[PDB]
Amino acid sequence: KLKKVLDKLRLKRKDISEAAETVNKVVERLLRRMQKRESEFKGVEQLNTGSYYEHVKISAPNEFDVMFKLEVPRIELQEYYETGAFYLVKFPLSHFEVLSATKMLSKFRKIIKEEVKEIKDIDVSVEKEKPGSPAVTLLIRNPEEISVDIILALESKGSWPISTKEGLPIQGWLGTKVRTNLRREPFYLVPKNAKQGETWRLSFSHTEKYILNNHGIEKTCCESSGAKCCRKECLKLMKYLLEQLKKEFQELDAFCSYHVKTAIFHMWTQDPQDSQWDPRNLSSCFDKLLAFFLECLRTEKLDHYFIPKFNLFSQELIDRKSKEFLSKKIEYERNNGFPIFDK
Amino acid sequence: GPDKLKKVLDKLRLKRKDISEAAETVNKVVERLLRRMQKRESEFKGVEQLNTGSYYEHVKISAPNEFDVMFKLEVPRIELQEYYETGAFYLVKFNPLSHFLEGEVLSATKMLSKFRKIIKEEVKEIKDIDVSVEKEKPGSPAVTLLIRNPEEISVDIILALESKGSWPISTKEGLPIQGWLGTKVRTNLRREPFYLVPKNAKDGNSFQGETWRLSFSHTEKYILNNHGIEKTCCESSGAKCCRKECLKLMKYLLEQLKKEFQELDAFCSYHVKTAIFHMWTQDPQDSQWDPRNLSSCFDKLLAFFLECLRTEKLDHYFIPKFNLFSQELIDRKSKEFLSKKIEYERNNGFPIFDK
DNA sequence: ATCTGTACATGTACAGAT
DNA sequence: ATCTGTACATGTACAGAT
DNA sequence: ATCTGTACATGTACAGAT
DNA sequence: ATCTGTACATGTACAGAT
Ligand SMILES: Nc1nc2c(ncn2[C@H]2C[C@H](O)[C@@H](COP(=O)(O)OP(=O)(O)OP(=O)(O)O)O2)c(=O)[nH]1
Ligand SMILES: Nc1nc2c(ncn2[C@H]2C[C@H](O)[C@@H](COP(=O)(O)OP(=O)(O)OP(=O)(O)O)O2)c(=O)[nH]1
Ligand SMILES: Nc1ncnc2c1ncn2[C@@H]1O[C@H](COP(=O)(O)OP(=O)(O)OP(=O)(O)O)[C@@H](O)[C@H]1O
Ligand SMILES: Nc1ncnc2c1ncn2[C@@H]1O[C@H](COP(=O)(O)OP(=O)(O)OP(=O)(O)O)[C@@H](O)[C@H]1O
Ligand SMILES: [Mg+2]
Ligand SMILES: [Mg+2]
Ligand SMILES: [Zn+2]
Ligand SMILES: [Zn+2]
Repeated sequence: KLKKVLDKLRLKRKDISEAAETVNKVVERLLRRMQKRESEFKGVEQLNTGSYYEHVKISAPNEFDVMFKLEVPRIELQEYYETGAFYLVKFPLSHFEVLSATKMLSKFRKIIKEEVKEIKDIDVSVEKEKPGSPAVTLLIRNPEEISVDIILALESKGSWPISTKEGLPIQGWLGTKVRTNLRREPFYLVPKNAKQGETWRLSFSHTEKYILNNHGIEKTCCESSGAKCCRKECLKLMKYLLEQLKKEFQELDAFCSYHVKTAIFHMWTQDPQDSQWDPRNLSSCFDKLLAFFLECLRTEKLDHYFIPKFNLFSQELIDRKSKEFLSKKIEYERNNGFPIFDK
Repeated sequence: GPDKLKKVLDKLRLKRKDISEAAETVNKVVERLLRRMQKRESEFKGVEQLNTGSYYEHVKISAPNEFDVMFKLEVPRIELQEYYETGAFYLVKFNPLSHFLEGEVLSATKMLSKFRKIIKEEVKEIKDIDVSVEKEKPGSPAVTLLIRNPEEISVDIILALESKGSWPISTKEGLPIQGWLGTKVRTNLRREPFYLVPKNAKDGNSFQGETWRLSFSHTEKYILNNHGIEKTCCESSGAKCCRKECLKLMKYLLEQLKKEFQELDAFCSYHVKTAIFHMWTQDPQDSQWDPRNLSSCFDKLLAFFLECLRTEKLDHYFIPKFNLFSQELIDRKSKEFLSKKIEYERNNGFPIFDK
């Protein structure tokens, strides 16, 4: 049943091969252009992120997320009044004393659009800009559509901002050494605007990737000399439930896969033992993820996993009516054996 | 008994007062020696410090009176030639190391002799501290310092070559931690450098002064401090295990016996450290080292060790074909002697623990 | 004036002390 | 139970060099 | 600075076994 | 029906060379 759905969602080896080689041609050419032409982003480096590099992309390898990260030393940070995730940056990049996210992104966008016009072997265009968003999105066609988000990022090597001090609550699950080591990694700021044009937002995509590929309380979880768990499969199932619902209902435009990812990070913290995610218990595990997600809807509270005071389900971000609509749609699917999984 | 062994561990536990006093002096001497290696003409310029052994693994027992530190030198143009299929011993082939070269071959005893000479000269300029250099012992790398920081303290300075290439093929089937610490940990550990230290034997055999031996002290240190199958083992939000406690008790059994019986000169603490690495591989679950089962965990370690003695087989954990209990290293008479002494302690309530 | 090897500054796991 | 000294990893300042 | 070579993690695919 | 072993594929870390 759920097993059969996961067979449908599993990517095909041939499809993976053909998408990646086209994606990698385009990204390599873009990363070269940021370097060789003496742009203000010389030194930018590639960091692959998101579901495809975390091995939880479902259905088709048709959406790829790539970070172009740039070290900036002396990056004075001021919290955009009390939001937790949004900051103003202060002190080559002289043409952007506040580093305007909008101004930096636009020049980054301009460069990419120029380089895309010279690619003659791949059918690739730049998607119209979505306001406030941090991405430059590419639309590729090998006959099948593939989109690529190029995400500009500032990389800072100082200790993480104080609003994360209580985040990453992995101590009872991945442990204190893993937590201390992860917080010795840099933190990242991404030109996503708040509601304004100068604000950046923290990104922990690199930390989330590590967690996805090192998710057990036992070191051997899902390795060739350990036992499989069903953590990622539950994430896939929940991503699919939301993807299918978002296709149908325009009322759900405010929801995104990151809400499902955040909710399962909390569930993985609540239920740390690998035996609590036995493959034989896939249905129970999926159902308790559903119940926890519904509890977040009812209480209007889904805290950012790295930034606990930042409520992704606040009234300001998602209207109460949207959350009650999603609650009804999920409650219905749950009570009837998920008919939407058969479409 | 659960409570007998707990009281022994209390006797074994180091005191913070002693730790602080010993380490103040040790760090002063070591730093001064590391700095001297970095100046002017020194062939050892660039050498880096790596703290190793039981004190930095937190399994030193009774007193903080013996510290091990590696002075490691990266060497790039490195070709290795195995010494008679022994797995552990190598010739090194290829520059400040020119005066140690014997046409292509890097001489261990020539390099160690200069290293030792520089150290002895620097120790003579120390006025702060009562510290001298111990008479060289055959079979040992190590320049050993005897510090009389009132109480006696030994510091083994080990000269090491550092190579960043892939580990020598004699290790391909060693480090069998896949069912315990896992494949990602194993791959990450084998991406670290490997180390070569002087063999420095006086056997009179061919290549005597040009043979080196592999050292995995850094890997052992990581394993000691990341020893559980669960990542939270012995952490502040995890459960305590008794793995290190079993190591201390077995170390203590051997030290007490070795103090009394010169018949045991061939045995050393590395033998019990190797044995418990195998035991940790055999019983990988943290629940097989519950602190409530300290007695039986200690007993099963004794029994595994006794079987190694009687069958004359204790494979090096990193180099499986190298047998640390071969007849060529330890006489059958020495093994039967230790076996009876261990059997005796085991069956009469460990009276040697009360001495 | 700028560059850089050396060592201070900061943070916290481990484990003894109280 | 909390308090605390050592070891250690990484970031960053600057005297002396260039 | 840039780039290839190597090793093995993470995956999918499928036949034979269970 | 699931498990197991081999073959096939991409992603990622990092040594060494240029
Ligand atoms: N790697 C990475 N990609 C990000 C990050 N934030 C956003 N992205 C990428 C993938 C997202 O689907 C895409 C759009 O970002 P958002 O959905 O947060 O903002 P947008 O302005 O599109 O509107 P929305 O808030 O969803 O209504 O940009 C981040 O922190 N890291
Ligand atoms: N880092 C490191 N130090 C080592 C190694 N082998 C020996 N040492 C050092 C630290 C020890 O306290 C000291 C012991 O010297 P040896 O192991 O050469 O002793 P030997 O075999 O002569 O006699 P033994 O078996 O101990 O009775 O030398 C090694 O592989 N790595
Ligand atoms: N609202 C957000 N807040 C913070 N980080 C986000 C947000 N949306 C996305 N991200 C980060 O960017 C990554 C890529 O975003 P994207 O929307 O492509 O999701 P994903 O994880 O790749 O999953 P999928 O593409 O399969 O829906 C996320 O995995 C996450 O690290
Ligand atoms: N025979 C050996 N073969 C390989 N490595 C060895 C050998 N003897 C010692 N070593 C390495 O050198 C380190 C220091 O040796 P040493 O004899 O001081 O033991 P130790 O583990 O520090 O314990 P203790 O000093 O308390 O007896 C060991 O921990 C080990 O990594
Ligand atoms: Mg994505
Ligand atoms: Mg020692
Ligand atoms: Zn798993
Ligand atoms: Zn433990």
